Amino acid sequence: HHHHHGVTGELRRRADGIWQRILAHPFVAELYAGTLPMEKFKYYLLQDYNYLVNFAKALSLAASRAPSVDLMKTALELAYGTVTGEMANYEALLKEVGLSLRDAAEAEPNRVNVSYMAYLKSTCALEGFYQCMAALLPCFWSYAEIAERHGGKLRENPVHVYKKWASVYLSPEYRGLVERLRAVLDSSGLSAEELWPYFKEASLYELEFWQAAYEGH
Amino acid sequence: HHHGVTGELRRRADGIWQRILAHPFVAELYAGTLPMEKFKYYLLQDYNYLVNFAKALSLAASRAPSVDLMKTALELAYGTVTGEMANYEALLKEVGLSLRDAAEAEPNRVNVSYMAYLKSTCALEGFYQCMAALLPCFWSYAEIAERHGGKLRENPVHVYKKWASVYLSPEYRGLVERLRAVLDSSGLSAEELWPYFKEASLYELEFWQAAYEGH
Amino acid sequence: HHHHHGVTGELRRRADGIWQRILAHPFVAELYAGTLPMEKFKYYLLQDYNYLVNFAKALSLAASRAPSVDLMKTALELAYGTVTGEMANYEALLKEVGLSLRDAAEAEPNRVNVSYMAYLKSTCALEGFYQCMAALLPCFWSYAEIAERHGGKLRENPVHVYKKWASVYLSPEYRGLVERLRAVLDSSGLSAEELWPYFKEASLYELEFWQAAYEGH
Amino acid sequence: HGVTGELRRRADGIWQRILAHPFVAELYAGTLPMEKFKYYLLQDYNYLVNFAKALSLAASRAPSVDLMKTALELAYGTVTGEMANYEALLKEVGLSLRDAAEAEPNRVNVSYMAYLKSTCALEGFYQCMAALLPCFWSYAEIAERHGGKLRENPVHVYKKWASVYLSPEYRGLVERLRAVLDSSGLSAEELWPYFKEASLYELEFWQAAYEGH
Ligand SMILES: Cc1ncc(CO)c(N)n1
Ligand SMILES: Cc1ncc(CO)c(N)n1
Ligand SMILES: Cc1ncc(CO)c(N)n1
Ligand SMILES: Cc1ncc(CO)c(N)n1
Repeated sequence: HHHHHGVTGELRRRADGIWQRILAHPFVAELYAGTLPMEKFKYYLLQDYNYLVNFAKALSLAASRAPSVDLMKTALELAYGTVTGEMANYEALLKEVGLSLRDAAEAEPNRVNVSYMAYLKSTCALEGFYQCMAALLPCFWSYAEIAERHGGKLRENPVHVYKKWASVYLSPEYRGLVERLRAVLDSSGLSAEELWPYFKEASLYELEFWQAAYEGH
Repeated sequence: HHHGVTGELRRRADGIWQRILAHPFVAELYAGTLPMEKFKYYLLQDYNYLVNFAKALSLAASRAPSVDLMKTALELAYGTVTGEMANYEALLKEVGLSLRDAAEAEPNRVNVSYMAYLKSTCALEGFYQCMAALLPCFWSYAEIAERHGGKLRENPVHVYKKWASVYLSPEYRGLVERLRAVLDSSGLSAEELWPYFKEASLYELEFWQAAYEGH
Repeated sequence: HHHHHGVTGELRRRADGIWQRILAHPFVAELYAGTLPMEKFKYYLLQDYNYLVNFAKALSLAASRAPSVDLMKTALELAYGTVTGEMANYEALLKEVGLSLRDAAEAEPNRVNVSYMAYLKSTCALEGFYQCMAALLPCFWSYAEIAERHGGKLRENPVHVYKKWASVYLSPEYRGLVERLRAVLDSSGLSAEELWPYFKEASLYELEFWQAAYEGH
Repeated sequence: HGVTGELRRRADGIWQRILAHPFVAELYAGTLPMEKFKYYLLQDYNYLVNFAKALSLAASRAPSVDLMKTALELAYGTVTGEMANYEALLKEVGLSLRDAAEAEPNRVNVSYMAYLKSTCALEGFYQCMAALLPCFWSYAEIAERHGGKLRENPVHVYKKWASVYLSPEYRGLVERLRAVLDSSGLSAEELWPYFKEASLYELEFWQAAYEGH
């Protein structure tokens, strides 16, 4: 309840309907429980890796237009940090699961992936810096909160790769990317209302992305 | 209309295009049986589209690899403010909707996605790849007209007929024709351009469906 | 006197130092007087078409993120109304002087040209829409004011091409362009201070451009 | 040896002027007046910010995941490497980040920053890299040439400034950027105009910093 401090708290609360569906999504619950079929995870990894590449490009775009040096530093940190944290982890997860980077490059993105990646890049290439951040926040934050909610099931999760995947989102370093991004938005000088459309769309794509990964769309 | 790279693209997208061509929204629209509320809903959505479409052409224009290609991109763009957009401005007014209503209409999810796809592409990808993403949007509407044009003669609704007149017009067809020749002169293969032509085509299908369900 | 009004008037008056140097530049005075050596004009035409081409692209970029349909409609007009006007005539100015569009494509831009074109494109790709307009205004406005100042010497100007060149910048269609550009900025709600850096740099480039054209750089 | 070697050789006339520039020679020797260094730090810090933005743009358009990573590592390594140093240098010399934000860029700086951002937002990825290479590489080579004068350079800040360009980590950014270009699939000739313009700006930038513009 105390995360509901400022602008970003307001945004999170407005998206509660969406986020509760994300938090309660069967893909998520199964993944953390250890019951998710490995083929679905494989399919998810292929899709999500492509999303991360394009997510890094989106951060790059936002960085190209940061209204201050510090803000530019934050976006770059989020971008290199995405390559150095998540993507490195994914690269290793693919390898352990018998998928190559070439397989990744050859995996066709599903429709939601195309649309979501498009939305983030479009926004980050054309909208105000803080609007971009608002569009990028749900991606970062939802994954942390998902972890914060289903973390307990990991101790009973028999699958090693699912646990390794989840470890990033429980890590203080990842929660710090989240905290840092929220701090940027809470001090942006802009209202929750101005930021809402961006935060909302991205949140809706996060829900469709999990669904798409669940039904191997 | 199957003689070069764009013909190759069209034929590879046949599965998708046939679904578009046979979509109930389209058939009803040309037949004159489409409920006015669905048309209104469609007009609101499509304006936001066209505005963003214009921006996409602008972006593509911004890095045409030749003056000619830029001049082209740029015409299609301005010609989208005074060509399709002008028309739509009237069509709305006749239906009792203001530009303000247009500005206030929330785009549906497909519209957001599609607009994002075109702008994203046009801001980032090679000029020809952008054109390949933009072609289905232009061409499908011409072909839709080429297919359902006959029903207009029996179509009792004036606004639907006025809407359709643009896509039957030689000026629109020529636009389409020129756009193809740009691509067919690109010197790139179909498979290089396929992904872009495909996605856009898929969006066109989802757009009609979204307009049909009042999404 | 009545170009003293609002934000753009403020900008003009701050750039007075720079603008008076432009308005009194020998290239300009000789061009209107009819004394400018044809070779310098030819050189100028080669450079300036490359400019106009890139100017068009810059408008296109600004258009790409106009914050309103009206503002966008404008940008798009200038960008196309630059292929349609200025660029169209220039094509005739060159043909008359025995230079082809191919010659234009092959003319290497001088360093100022490169720099200026880069500045406009860079700005229009990255900066706020109004900031872009502020960068673009000097280019438009200086040429009108140059005409407003040296227009009288045209009746005594024996060179037809120079007079044809000048006719655009005396035309109500061009002068109005400037008027609309100014009103766009004057209604922005942005201060002079915020727009100054962009107006200034462009103005400095206009001065260097004339100098470069004068010395055959 | 490869495409980038070809580029360097073609720009030899320009680079020898950069390598022999009095600003550079004085900076490494320790004879550069502190006011000129201060003036340079203000200008160059602004340049590095915009240089990072340029790399960001080029990254947004990398034709491969790996290429996107390289640009990203260059951009971020520019923040955490060179920019962090300049921040320490500015502070040690009594200049704030605010002073930096308020410093008006000189004409060459505006033009050079514009060139890089223009290119990186609109040209092919490898053309961008060709535009960015001279910036990175010239500084390494300058260091490679004037490094010896440092041992006896009495000025600490000049030495600290130079330390980055002698460092294996900075040379690695350079080597990695060359390798990207050497295997780009493109000719020296296609890349030349970009490498050249940047090189010419590097020379004007030093001159501008020397004359206090
Ligand atoms: C679709 C998606 N959203 C968010 C994340 C976490 O940044 C991810 N890896 N993938
Ligand atoms: C969605 C859509 N596609 C194409 C056109 C015609 O360019 C249009 N008006 N709307
Ligand atoms: C350099 C220059 N500036 C302005 C104009 C007028 O837009 C022009 N034609 N050339
Ligand atoms: C002007 C300039 N060129 C190159 C470097 C090295 O990246 C720098 N810091 N500044």
